[PDB]
Amino acid sequence: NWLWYIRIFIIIVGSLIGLRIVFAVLSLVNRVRQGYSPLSERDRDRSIRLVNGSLALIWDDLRSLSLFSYHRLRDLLLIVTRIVELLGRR
Amino acid sequence: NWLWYIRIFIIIVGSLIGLRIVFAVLSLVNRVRQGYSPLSERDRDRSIRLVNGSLALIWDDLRSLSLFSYHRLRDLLLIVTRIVELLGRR
Amino acid sequence: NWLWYIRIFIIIVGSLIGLRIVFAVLSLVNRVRQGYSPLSERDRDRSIRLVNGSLALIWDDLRSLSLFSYHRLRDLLLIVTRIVELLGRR
Repeated sequence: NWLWYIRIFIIIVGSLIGLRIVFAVLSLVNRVRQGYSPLSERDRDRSIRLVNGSLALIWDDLRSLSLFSYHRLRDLLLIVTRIVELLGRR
Repeated sequence: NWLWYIRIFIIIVGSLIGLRIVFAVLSLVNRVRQGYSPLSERDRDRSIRLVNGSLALIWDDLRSLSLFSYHRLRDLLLIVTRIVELLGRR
Repeated sequence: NWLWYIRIFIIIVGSLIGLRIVFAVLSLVNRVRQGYSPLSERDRDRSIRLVNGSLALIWDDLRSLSLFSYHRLRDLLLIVTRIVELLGRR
């Protein structure tokens, strides 16, 4: 058989691109490891802090929108409507 | 499922990959929303500024190449050749 | 004139997904050139250094481990576990 061996392979490729998303997260790590501004070396000590920073990195977004349990976010959500109205008049 | 249903199924995955380019705009929002590099911020109001940022986002890249008009870009393009010539020099 | 053309097309579908990864490199350029924060451009002269930045960009990650003399990399590996070790305990 050829289709089956090559077919599952495509499914693996599909899995492969799902893997690519971590690179977005990697870029945050890259900022510190790769020096955000035009990179044209001590920060590795701080870079290891990214191990724990992985938990906090995803937490900043989760807590920024909601802050506390799924309830406080209702207050933050109103800001989105208010911002277009407020910005509408520079 | 059969190869026919799976054939297009593989094709959808092909569509899935292009979606990732759009994620790059998300990373700008994400890092700002994440405070900064390995954080282990008031700017959230500023993050929402990125809402209108869709217009400005293409403008930073668009204005960098030409700057102001769209004919000047021919002049700006010459700059890149000078960089390699100048940087290659002692 | 269907599955045969499509089977190789499937092969091409695999290659193109990996092509997308260079954009992560583009994101570094975009970060500074497109404004790391909600961009809602004289710095281009400085951004030009990012052109040669390609050589430096890969080296920050590679050179961080050893810094100087590959032998030094052996000592770096040990301290890396130590950092996590310190974090592991109160």
